[PDB]
Amino acid sequence: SNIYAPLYAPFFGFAGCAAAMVLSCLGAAIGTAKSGIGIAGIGTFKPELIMKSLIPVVMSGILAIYGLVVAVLIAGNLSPTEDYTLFNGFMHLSCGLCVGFACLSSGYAIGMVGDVGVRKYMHQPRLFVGIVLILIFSEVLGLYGMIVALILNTRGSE
Amino acid sequence: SSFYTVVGVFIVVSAMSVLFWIMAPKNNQAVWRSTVILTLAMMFLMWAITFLCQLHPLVAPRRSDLRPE
Amino acid sequence: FSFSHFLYYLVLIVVIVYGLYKLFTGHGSDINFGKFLLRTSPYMWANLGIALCVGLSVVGAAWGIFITGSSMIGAGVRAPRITTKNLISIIFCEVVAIYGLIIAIVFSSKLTVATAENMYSKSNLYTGYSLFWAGITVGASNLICGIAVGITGATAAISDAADSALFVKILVIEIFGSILGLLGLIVGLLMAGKASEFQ
Amino acid sequence: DILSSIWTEGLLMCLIVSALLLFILIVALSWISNLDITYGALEKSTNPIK
Amino acid sequence: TELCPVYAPFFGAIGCASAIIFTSLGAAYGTAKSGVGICATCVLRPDLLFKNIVPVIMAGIIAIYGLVVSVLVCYSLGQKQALYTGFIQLGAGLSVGLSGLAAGFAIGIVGDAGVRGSSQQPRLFVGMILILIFAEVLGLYGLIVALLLNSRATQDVV
Amino acid sequence: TELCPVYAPFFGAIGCASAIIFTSLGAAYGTAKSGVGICATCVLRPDLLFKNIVPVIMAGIIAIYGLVVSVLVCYSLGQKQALYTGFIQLGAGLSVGLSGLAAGFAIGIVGDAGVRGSSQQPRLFVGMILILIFAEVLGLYGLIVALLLNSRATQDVV
Amino acid sequence: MTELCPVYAPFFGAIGCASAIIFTSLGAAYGTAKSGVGICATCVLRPDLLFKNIVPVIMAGIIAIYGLVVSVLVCYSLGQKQALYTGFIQLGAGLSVGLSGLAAGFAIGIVGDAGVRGSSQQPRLFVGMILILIFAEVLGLYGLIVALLLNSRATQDVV
Amino acid sequence: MTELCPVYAPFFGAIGCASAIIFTSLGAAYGTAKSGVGICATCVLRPDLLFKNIVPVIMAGIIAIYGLVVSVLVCYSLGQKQALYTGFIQLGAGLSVGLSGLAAGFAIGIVGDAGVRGSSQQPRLFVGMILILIFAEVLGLYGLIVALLLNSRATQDVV
Amino acid sequence: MTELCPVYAPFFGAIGCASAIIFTSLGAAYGTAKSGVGICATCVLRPDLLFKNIVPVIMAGIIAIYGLVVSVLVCYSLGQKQALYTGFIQLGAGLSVGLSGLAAGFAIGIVGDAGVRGSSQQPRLFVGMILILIFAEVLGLYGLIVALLLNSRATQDVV
Amino acid sequence: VPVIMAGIIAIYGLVVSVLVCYSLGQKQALYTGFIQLGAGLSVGLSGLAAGFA
Amino acid sequence: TAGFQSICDCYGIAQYREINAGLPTIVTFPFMFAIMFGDMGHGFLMTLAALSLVLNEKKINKMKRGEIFDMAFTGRYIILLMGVFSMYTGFLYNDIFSKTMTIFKSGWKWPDHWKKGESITATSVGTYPIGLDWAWHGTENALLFSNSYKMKLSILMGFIHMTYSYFFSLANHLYFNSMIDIIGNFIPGLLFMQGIFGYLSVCIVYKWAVDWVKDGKPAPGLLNMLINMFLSPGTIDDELYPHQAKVQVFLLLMALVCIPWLLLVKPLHFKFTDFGDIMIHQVIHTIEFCLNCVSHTASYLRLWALSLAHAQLSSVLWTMTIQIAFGFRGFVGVFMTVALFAMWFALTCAVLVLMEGTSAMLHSLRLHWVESMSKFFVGEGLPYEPF
Repeated sequence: SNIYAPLYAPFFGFAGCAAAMVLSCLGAAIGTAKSGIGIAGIGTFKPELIMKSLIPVVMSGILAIYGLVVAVLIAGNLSPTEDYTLFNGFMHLSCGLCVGFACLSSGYAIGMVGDVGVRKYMHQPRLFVGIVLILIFSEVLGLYGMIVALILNTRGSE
Repeated sequence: SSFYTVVGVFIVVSAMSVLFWIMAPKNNQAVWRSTVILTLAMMFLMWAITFLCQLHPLVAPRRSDLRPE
Repeated sequence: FSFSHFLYYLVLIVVIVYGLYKLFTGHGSDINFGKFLLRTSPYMWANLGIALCVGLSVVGAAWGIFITGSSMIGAGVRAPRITTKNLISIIFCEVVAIYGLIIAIVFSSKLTVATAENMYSKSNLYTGYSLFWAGITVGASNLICGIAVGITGATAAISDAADSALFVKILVIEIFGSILGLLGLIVGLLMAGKASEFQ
Repeated sequence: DILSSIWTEGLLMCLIVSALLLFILIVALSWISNLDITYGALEKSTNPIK
Repeated sequence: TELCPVYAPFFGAIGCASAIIFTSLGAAYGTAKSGVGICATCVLRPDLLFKNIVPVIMAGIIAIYGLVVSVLVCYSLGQKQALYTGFIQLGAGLSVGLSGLAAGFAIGIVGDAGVRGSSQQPRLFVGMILILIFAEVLGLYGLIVALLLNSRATQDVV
Repeated sequence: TELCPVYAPFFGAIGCASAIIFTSLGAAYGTAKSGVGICATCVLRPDLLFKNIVPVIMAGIIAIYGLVVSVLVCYSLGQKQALYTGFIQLGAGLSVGLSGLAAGFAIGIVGDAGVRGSSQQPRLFVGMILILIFAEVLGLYGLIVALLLNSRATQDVV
Repeated sequence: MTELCPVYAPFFGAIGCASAIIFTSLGAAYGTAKSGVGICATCVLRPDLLFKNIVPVIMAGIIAIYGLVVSVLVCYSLGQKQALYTGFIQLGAGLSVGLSGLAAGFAIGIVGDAGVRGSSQQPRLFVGMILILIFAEVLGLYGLIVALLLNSRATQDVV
Repeated sequence: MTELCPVYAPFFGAIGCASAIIFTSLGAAYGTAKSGVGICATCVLRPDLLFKNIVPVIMAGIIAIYGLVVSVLVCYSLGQKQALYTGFIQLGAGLSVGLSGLAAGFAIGIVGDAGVRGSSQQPRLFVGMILILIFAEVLGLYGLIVALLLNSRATQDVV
Repeated sequence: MTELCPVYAPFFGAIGCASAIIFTSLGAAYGTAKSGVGICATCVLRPDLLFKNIVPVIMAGIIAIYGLVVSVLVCYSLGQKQALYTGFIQLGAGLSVGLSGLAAGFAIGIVGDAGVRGSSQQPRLFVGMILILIFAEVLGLYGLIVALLLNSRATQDVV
Repeated sequence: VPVIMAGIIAIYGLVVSVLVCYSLGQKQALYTGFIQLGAGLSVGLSGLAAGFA
Repeated sequence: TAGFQSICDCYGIAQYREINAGLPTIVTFPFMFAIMFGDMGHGFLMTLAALSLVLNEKKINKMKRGEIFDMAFTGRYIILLMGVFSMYTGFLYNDIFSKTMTIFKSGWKWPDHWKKGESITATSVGTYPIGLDWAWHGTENALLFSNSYKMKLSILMGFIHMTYSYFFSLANHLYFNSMIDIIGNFIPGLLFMQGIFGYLSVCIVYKWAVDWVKDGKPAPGLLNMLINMFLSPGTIDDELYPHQAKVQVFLLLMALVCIPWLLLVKPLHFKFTDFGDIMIHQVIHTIEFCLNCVSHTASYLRLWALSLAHAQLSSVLWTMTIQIAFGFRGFVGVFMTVALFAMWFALTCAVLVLMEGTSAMLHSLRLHWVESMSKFFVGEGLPYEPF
């Protein structure tokens, strides 16, 4: 029938959802697990500094929200009754890869800086404002991935 | 048939439970009053869940081998 | 010598030389990935999705269980009262596999038998694609979630053996680490929401 | 209109399943091969100082 | 017939073998990794020998699950079967194989640690048993999925 | 003839080879890993030699499992056989071969630990025999699955 | 389709639009992490040099902006009925900025760690490590210029 | 040529005839090089036990004869126009003897060096070394039985 | 002309324009990083040698300008209707300068670092380093000359 | 002596390569080529392991 | 009560004048075991292994036990109640040694005649009074009917158990005079889980009570409407009851106003009488009370799973060991059934009663430590231990 909409085109659109959720979950888990090691490592020496030091665990939870937003927007453009050309499937694969690898890199950075920042926080109380600034600079990577995915998502659905 | 079978058995068991609250012995009073009443409840609920789902079934057996005797 | 790297480089050499041969001969459309996706049976994709969902969820649960369990037994020689306190670290790793059970229960209701004609239609190919990637998504998310919660549970067991006022504050990180598997469950149930059965 | 005469869509499914099962077997045997014994608990040493 | 081709028994015959290859390969890791810690413990305190052989028994139940699925799947393959039955047999074998392979590894590592740490601190027998029961239901979950999936093997297929 | 193609006895000869290859490759690991520990602990206690020879004998029973399966497969090959018979023969080879390989790893590691442990504590030897029986049935399960497959190879084959 | 505009053409621009943001994020993440480990380990004894030593993190966040600019300029050139020529130009323009930004991120991370750890012991080293981090950042700018000069030709004089 | 015996059918019989002597030679080489270093380390202090320690090398030499037997039995059944059935059978027989002899050679070397190093400090370990070397010699004998049974069929009503 | 100018042709050209800026940015990164670690270890004790030891970082940044020259000159010869010969010449002109600049940047990184670290305790060694950095610099010139000499033949007698 | 005995291993392959070379031809069969490939592999991969030992 | 109290005290020592956890555990702990161990035959062996320790208590409590036989002796009334409830449950599951009983008349009737090998079906001539009907025995779809029953049984029993454990929180808060804990924690927590997971149980019980063939309406999927209650609100695939569309939106909207009504009324009553010790603790209590509703109600599917696997292993052990000897008329077959019965009895007493009765006992223990006592048991206390 339609030469621009072949029947294998949903495969790439679902691969977009898979990439967007799995790699964002991986980035959030690397940011959460590597940061919590330092948070509990400082707990034997100074236990009173733990409730302030849960910033990177909350910084890395927003990454799964980025991947979740992009996945639930891609999975609402998929239907077995609608047309769904290959251009739309290539766009959804590109959306998924952008969000996933941006959130994976940002989660690695939040994990490294949160570990070494919380462990070197029991010695210097003044080091906390410099941790939060580097953690803000490490979280905008996933936001860039989400912006590119939202533009490609509204660009291929037409 | 009769979904009201479950409700009738429920009335009988809930009458035998309130009758045992004022008949339990005085010595180990809370052990008699909680073991005996709460085992009638679970013994009732398992019978009621098993008697339902066979009241109006959606699926029949097949039994393809079945000697014609 | 890195023999597996030698296998990787041999595979890459053969792939590049083969594709370059097909270009220069004039038959570059013979490597047709789109025709592979229409001639392959949808039951293959659906059953690989179900099997890899439950297998990967169970693998992540088991990985997290031995990571937290080894440290919890080691930290209980000197403090044996951490054992029943830190049991919920293992409970969070083991509900990862119950999500895989739930997904395999939902998706196996759609494995009906299709007809010889009306087999490779749009709806059946869609159902195969959706079940395959939904199974992979929830299984991979549950593997990652199980390993992360296992690491945090081992660290919480060490911290509970140190000072008992610390386990309330390290339990917060296991709550953050466990929402990842539930988000994987939600996206798996949403990717296969509009997919029909195999009529 | 067929896929191939030798790389048909039935040989390729058998090879995909064989490759997956070989991958799982190789990873499992790599876990099996890194298995040690802790020989220090199974013997004893004199040490006449102690 | 294109609905029941001739390579359709392959996905049964390699799904029946995968149920017993992968679960015995996990039972071997569990048995060896636990029995080494048993033989190291009982040089000093040998009165704990027949009490510490619980993780060897518990790792031997996973091979029984693989044996049960291999017996059930072998009873349903023939020459003229369809691809539907063939891929259901593959899915059952792969499910119980991946579930028995990781439960065996976890039983091995946790049982090794528990047998070594029950010599000192005799209260850590109950903790070992409570962790090992939660690593045994994972192969149970694969058994349950394999049975739930085998329930629809040959019922309306032609 | 679309059910007995020309390449059909490839999988049968591969399975007939694979049985004896992987069971001998597991038996050799069990024999070697046990015999290095036997020859190391009997330079001081030479009167435990015919008592410690048990794990080498249990490693040598696995090769008899592989031999039985490969002989029974070899007496069913033929030029004009079906693909179904070939797939059943390959599955019956791989099951007994890789399960015997797993049991051979287990017997080798537990024999090498337990023979060295039984020279310090005399009460550990019945514990080693108890663990080595649980490793020996991992090959017997694969033997059962292979024979149960092999009984279905030619029953309704046309 | 058309013989010059096949159906699989916007695949290539889909790999070019993604790789401009995949590989600059890896470079920015390596640069930020490798610098911030050195920033935290130095400011234990010198907490007043905390806001002066965060310029390697600022140098490494411009790389992600380079990739973001390229990915939003490629995206308003993608279409359903475009040519293979346009997809080839978009693939090359993505890969140039991506791998050049990855290289600039590695250089910024390594030299920022080595220069932040050394500048607490010598206050006249800080301008010398600014001067190297300009040479480590113009590599990504060269990739940006090549990507923009390619992107200015993906639609000119096509048919 | 024809459908049932094509022209690539003697390829499998030549791989099967080659691989029977090759992997058994690898097994004999490991069992001779591994157990023979333990001989040259033992017989510096105890020279008169030299010929009692050659027995692992004689055990390794028999494995190379099994592959010789199978390779000369397969070679006198090659032909230009043999069936694929015969090529498959000859390949399986060669692989069976080869990989069984490889496993038996690994076991004979690893037991033999430790047995020679152990049975000189203790002159009662010689019988145990002979016994464990008998249990690893029969593995190549099982491979030989399987390949002789495979090569036994190989021409029964093959047409 | 589908025979001489097929549709997949500028693909090769599009990875001659990318590759020249990619690999020349890797070596220019390494020569910036590896020697930049040396200077920051050197100018802690002697900060007066900071603008003297900055020479091996400037000589590593000329390589990226070589890559930028080749990438600009290849980019203004891409086209939809060009031959295979043009794309082949552009792929060769990219790879020559790219991999030559990669090797030259490795050489500038390794010998620049050691000369910086040795030029503190021996001031006469700075002149001997620059004679070695010139021989590492002229590898990128040889790649650049072969790349510019190929590019003059890309559309010479092409029909 | 063991340097003399390792040089004898190479003369085996020299003999086999001289004898295979005088059976080449432009229009030989696949049977001859498969047999020559098998003979070459049989002497080479055995002389390899013999030389290691 | 001593062994049951020793089981509940391994988890924690209760607060002073708190509701004891060991009093409901006398019945619920051996009865959640029974559902996972539903065999009339194995429960008989477990009662007989329990009465050989109860009928001689005096001989055993004056001798040394040794750490396994000690736990066997001090938990003998637990094993007695577990065996008796296994008899009752296996009577309702209708299997004794993986064989049925045939002690009433069935509610299914086969056709009048057929050819040997025809896929006939039954005709539903009534209902069966107690337990599963014995006409589901072979039937080639026994696991298709038999585990829709066993999956819904687990959800109903888990819901009733958790909603009975949760009223103990109200009974504690009404003893310690804590009327802010009723209005701040109990009422939103009650309207959360009864408005989501109690609605599911009403939908399970109501679907059993409607004849979906006599009426001419398609039977909806309860799991499908459960998913579409949250992930696609408003729409209905198949209408279950006549005003279903308004009730889904009302119950979704009620369960979302309980998220600001929890985590916010409890801290502000502290402030207007925030502090951080109350606000953050209440945020953790809210996002841990939620997300344990779904996890705790899904954790009760092990009741279905362990029961299915127990029945499947007990059915495979019958058809692989003692069924073989039924086709051996002769002189060799008298010896054959002796050895095969000995192997059958040894494996059904060792593998199938002991080390699956130990597995099914430690999953009923988890449902009491985790899914039951995370709703009323406050935790830390001080044990008595006098001088």
